[PDB]
This record gives sequence, structure tokens and C-alpha cells, in this order.
Amino acid sequence: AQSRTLLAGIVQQQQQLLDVVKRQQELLRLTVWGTKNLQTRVTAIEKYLKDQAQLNAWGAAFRQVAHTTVPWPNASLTPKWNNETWQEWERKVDFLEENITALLEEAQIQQEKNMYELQKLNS
Amino acid sequence: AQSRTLLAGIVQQQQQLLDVVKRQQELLRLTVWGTKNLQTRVTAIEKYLKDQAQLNAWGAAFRQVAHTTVPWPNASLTPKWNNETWQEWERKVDFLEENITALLEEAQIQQEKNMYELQKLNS
Amino acid sequence: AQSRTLLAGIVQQQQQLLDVVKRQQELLRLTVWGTKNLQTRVTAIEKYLKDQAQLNAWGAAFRQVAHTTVPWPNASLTPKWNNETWQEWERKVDFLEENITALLEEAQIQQEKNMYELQKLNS
Repeated sequence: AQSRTLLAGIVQQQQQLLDVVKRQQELLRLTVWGTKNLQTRVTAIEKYLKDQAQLNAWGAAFRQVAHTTVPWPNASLTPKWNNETWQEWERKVDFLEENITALLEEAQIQQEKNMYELQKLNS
Repeated sequence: AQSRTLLAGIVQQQQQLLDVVKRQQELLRLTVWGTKNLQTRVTAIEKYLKDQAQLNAWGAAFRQVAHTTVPWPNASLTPKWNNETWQEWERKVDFLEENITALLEEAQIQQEKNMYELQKLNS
Repeated sequence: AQSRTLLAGIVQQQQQLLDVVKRQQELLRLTVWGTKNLQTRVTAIEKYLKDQAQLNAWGAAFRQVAHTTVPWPNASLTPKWNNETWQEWERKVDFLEENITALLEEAQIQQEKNMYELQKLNS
């Protein structure tokens, strides 16, 4: 009179939920790539911003043998405050990622065991 | 002596977990919109960067009837390398999204069936 | 002849899945911070873009006591269309976040109850 058939469905439902959770993990990685990719473009833009500062006044002098160049900084480069804070951000993802992998590995071992034990009841 | 009341709670817990997973999917879409929205702003910025290149030296000549215009490229536009790679990124999200929807649809059909069978035991 | 040992494993598997889901929530917050952080950098860049517009032609005149300054807008600032739309984006995350917390709180109360009832069967 045991509801093993019902347990088989419940145990299977957990497996399907585990698979979807894993998919979210891979989808999250794709989103992280887009954000980082934008930063690479930003670095290229700072460089061009610097080139402007070089552009100030050309030929602004026809009775002098000199050219005035004023390369005043344009892109505010972050050396420490963002870098140190950004490293912390990347690291937290690393600890959470490692933790999720540990739980997933345990769920797989346990999920297989739950199913293996179920087979023994009706093997 | 069967623990159907306990199964009712377990089956219900799976339904609540399924709902939260779905919420993460919608939340993920909102995050994707913010990243893409930033790219649209970036495209507008490249345009203004191009306008600078046009600015070089105005009136830098009062004894000549000519103006020196040097529109040297400023924004490095990505035609293929990023576009081809970005398309792949968007596509992987598409295949993972389609896969998650398939698993969710199966979980709903199965979740309802697990509950429907439980009612039969105590209907 | 009841499979309580099997239920103990199934109930435990749900707890492990709940923990991983929570981790995704915290990981999602880190991703949101990176996107917003990029916007702060963008605001700094608009400012420097504005400074360029100020740079037009310096010393472009040695027989006149005047300087031509043309600060034509450079960064297209979004006052309403993006702000109003961005607020909606942040708000939807707020409603989904609040909803996920409610479901998580119910799952914890129910998860503990499912385990508590199981102990009674074999306490």
C-alpha cells in the first residue's frame, strides 16, 4: 500500500528542479561576460578621450614658430578605489560559485542515492 | 499509517521552489535589459566622439582663406569581432532560456500530476 | 515498512535546493552592482565629453583681442525617458525581490515543519 509510484514522481521532480538551477548558473555566467565586455570597450574609449586632450589648438599661430599643445587629462582612470572594490566583487562571485558547486555535487550524490534506494524497494 | 499529510507538505514545498525559480528567470531578464540599455548609450557616445575628431583648429588662420579640418576616427567601432561574438552570447541565452521553459513546463505537468495522484489516495 | 529513511533524504534534498536558490539571489545582487557601477563611470565620462565641447580654437587669433569658445553639447544627457524607464526597471526588481523573500520565508517555515513532523514519526 506504499505510494512508491508517487515517490518516484516526487524524486524525479527534484531532479528536474536541480537541472533548471544548474541552467541558471550557466546563464548567469553569460550575463557576467556582457558586463565585463562593456568594460573592455570603456578602456578603449578612455584612450580616445585622452587623444582629444592632445587636440587643443593647431596652426593657431602664423607669426610664431611654435604650436600650443595642452593634453589635459580627459578620462578619469581608476587605479585603486575601483580596482580594489572590483576585485572584492569578483571574489564574492568566486566564493558563491564554489559554494553552489559544492551543494550541487552533494545534491547529485544524494539525488542518485534517493533514486537508488527507491529501486531497492521495487527492484 | 501512511504519511500522506507529510507528502502533501513535501509536494507543496516543491511547488514553492518552482515558483521562486521562475521568479529568478524574470529577474534575470531585467538584468539583461540594463546591460543592453548601456550599449545603446555607448552607441550615442561614439557619435559624439566622432564629432570631436571634426573639431581640430578653427580660425587658426587669418592670412589664408582656408580652414584645416582633421576628422581622425575617435570611437573604435566594432563591425565583426564583437558583433559575431555578441550574437553567439545572445544565442546561448536563447538556447538556455528555451531549455529552462521546457523543464518548467514538464515540472508543472508533473507537479500537478503528483498532487492529483495524492488527492486520489485521500479524495 | 514505511520509507521514512527515504523521506529523510528527500526532505534533506529540498533543503539543499533551497540553499542553492538563495545563493543565486546573492549572486544576482553582485551582478546588479557591476551594471550600476558602470553607469557611475559613464556619468564621469559625460562630464569630460562636455569639457571637449569647450575646446574649440585657442590662440586661433593673433590680430584680434578675442577668443572663440564653442561649448556645443557633447554628451546627450537623459533627463526623463531613461530615468522614468530606469526607475520602472529598478522597481520591478524590488517587487520580484520582495516576492522571492516571501516564498523563501514560507519554504523555511514549511521545510522546518516537514522535518519536525518526520522526527515525530521516528522521534
